[PDB]
Amino acid sequence: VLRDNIQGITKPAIRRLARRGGVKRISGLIYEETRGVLKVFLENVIRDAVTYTEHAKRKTVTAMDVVYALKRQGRTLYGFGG
Amino acid sequence: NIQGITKPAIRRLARRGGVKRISGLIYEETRGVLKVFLENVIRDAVTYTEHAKRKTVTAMDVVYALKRQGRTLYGFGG
Amino acid sequence: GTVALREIRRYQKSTELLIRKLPFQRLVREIAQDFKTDLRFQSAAIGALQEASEAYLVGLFEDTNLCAIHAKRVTIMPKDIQLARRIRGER
Amino acid sequence: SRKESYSIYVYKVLKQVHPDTGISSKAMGIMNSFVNDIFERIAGEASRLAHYNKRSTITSREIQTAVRLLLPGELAKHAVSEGTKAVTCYTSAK
Amino acid sequence: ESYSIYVYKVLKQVHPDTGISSKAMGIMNSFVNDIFERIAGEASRLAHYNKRSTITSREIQTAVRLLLPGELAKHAVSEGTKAVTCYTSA
Amino acid sequence: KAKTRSSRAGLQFPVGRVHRLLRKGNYSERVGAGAPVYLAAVLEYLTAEILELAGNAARDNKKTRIIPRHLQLAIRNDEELNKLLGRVTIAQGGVLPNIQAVLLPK
Amino acid sequence: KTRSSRAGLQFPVGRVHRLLRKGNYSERVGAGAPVYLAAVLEYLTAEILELAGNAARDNKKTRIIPRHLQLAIRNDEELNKLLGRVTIAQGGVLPNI
DNA sequence: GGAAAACACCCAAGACACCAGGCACGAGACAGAAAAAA
DNA sequence: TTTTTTCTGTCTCGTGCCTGGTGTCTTGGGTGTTTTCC
Repeated sequence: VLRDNIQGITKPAIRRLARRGGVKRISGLIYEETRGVLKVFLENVIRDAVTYTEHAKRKTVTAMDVVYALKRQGRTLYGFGG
Repeated sequence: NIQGITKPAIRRLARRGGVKRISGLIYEETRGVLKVFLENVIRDAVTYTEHAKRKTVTAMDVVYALKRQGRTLYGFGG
Repeated sequence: GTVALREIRRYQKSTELLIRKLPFQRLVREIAQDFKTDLRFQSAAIGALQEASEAYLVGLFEDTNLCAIHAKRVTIMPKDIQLARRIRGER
Repeated sequence: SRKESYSIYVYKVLKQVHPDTGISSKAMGIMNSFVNDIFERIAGEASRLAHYNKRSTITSREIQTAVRLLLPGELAKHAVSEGTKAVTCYTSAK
Repeated sequence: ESYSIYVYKVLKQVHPDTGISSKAMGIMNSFVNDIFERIAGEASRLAHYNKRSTITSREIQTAVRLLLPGELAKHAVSEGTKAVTCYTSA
Repeated sequence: KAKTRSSRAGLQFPVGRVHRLLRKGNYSERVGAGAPVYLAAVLEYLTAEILELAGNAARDNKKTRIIPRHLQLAIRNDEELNKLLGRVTIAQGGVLPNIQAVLLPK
Repeated sequence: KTRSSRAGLQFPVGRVHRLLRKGNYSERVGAGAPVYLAAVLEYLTAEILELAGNAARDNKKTRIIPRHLQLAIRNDEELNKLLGRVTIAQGGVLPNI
């Protein structure tokens, strides 16, 4: 079982992602909110991906399903098939 | 006739959105963005009509163009 | 302040992923576990999820930086996060 | 020529759920547009999802999965239950 | 199936001395497939609207004007028209 | 007596019409038998929910007429229905009354 | 003998025709539609590869990288307008301070 | 980075339940219209 | 005075039956990809 793993997304990783976006200063409360946003986004993508796997009578999530699912969320991905 | 979108009308439109105070320079900006949006939708409706071999733009072309831009309109035969 | 611009210059020119692979893998498996058990995952699916989540977070931080710039500040705050999400249409 | 519509059925279900309430013509147009739009969404999702598995048939499974993909939350679950109820009722008769 | 050979041909047409990575090849394949899907689906949607059962050059042309933006589409339309007459004159 | 498929499944929506529209709406060569029944049931449930909430919202307004205003109220006041019908504009529906807290004077 | 040589194209016209026939869009497909679609695809791919080769040359590189594709797409108004909702894997972000 | 385990996706052969197709009947849906209520 | 429910004529599209092909399903084997562990 896995319990309280979202904290594995470290604070320097969020710092690096913000630096990529051009952010100069970062408040201390940003990290928990960012973790929550990432959890919401991942849940939304994973729900559709697991539904696509369940319909095909498969037991493994493939890359194509994840592409199809993000494209269904308006987040089309190039480079992993389609 | 872009000046036909008069100042009280755009004031009313801002007022429906819950806005309390209006800057004096905002009206030209709203006229510009309304012109841009109308330009895009009118262009798409016109080429839809031209493909349909017709000379009169119907409501279906407008609703089609709007729905193709992710702005689906209910109530006009969609 | 100087090293902030140095970090911006370094990371905006680089292309490798900035989220560490194994914690993200465990996070994906932990989230997917509560929808269905004994789920397997292709490596390419995990990589696609990582790339998409990184792109989304980079875009969100850029829009948040614009919001922070608007309020005559240089530090981003959580209120900028929910402002960007609200305007962008997420709930 | 004529043009089909869902007006009579919408009026029937309204009389089922609210016996003392009528409906205006504009609201009838909105309800017709709503039913048509939902129809196109579910049918297109089912057609795509069927095309993914290299299948030629839209069955109850494809419609059920499309409903789970589109409808957000508990609505999907309720819709799925009633749809299954309808199918077995059809299967129980002939 | 993939579009690797044809992308290689047009690449060596426009840039004989430039190579390409495999990830870029996958990106190109995804791009071509996405654009194909968009144009073909919009052309089918136009065919459904006008109560037509045949996809001809016309609906493809109008789909090209509908999707591609600006000058691009014009040159693309011109290119497609040239291909059609090139097909017709061969 | 040739009984309708709608009466066989206990539905008000036309099973035959959705079957014809699926077969004629260029999706796939062949259409399974249970798909029109399932689709009609889903459409029925959804229209029942929308009309129910709209009739209730009209009932708080002491009206016997359902207008687009009540439909817009019913759609926007329900969280999941607002999520589903996010990107649609209801003609003559108006906007929900919403005034910000700090917008008010002191 | 081939339709590609008759149309002066490098993309396979037969492949586009086969995808249109087995793609469940319409009952019939005219002869001019796959030729037109193949020509549009060839022109677009030539344009984006041209801009990518120019960006790679400016970066003193001999092989095109997804970084170069991301730069070529995002530096072009018409292309990035077309590809606004596309995120390129291993593309990074455009340098903007 | 190494080293197994094994689970599960891919592929081939055959069989049949099920969906399209053709066609006749008609009765329920659609428009004309008549009346009621606000 | 006008929006709207109900009655009626009319028609066309749904229902029902038979046929017939075949798409989907099943089974059996195998490699290989992913998980587990140091």
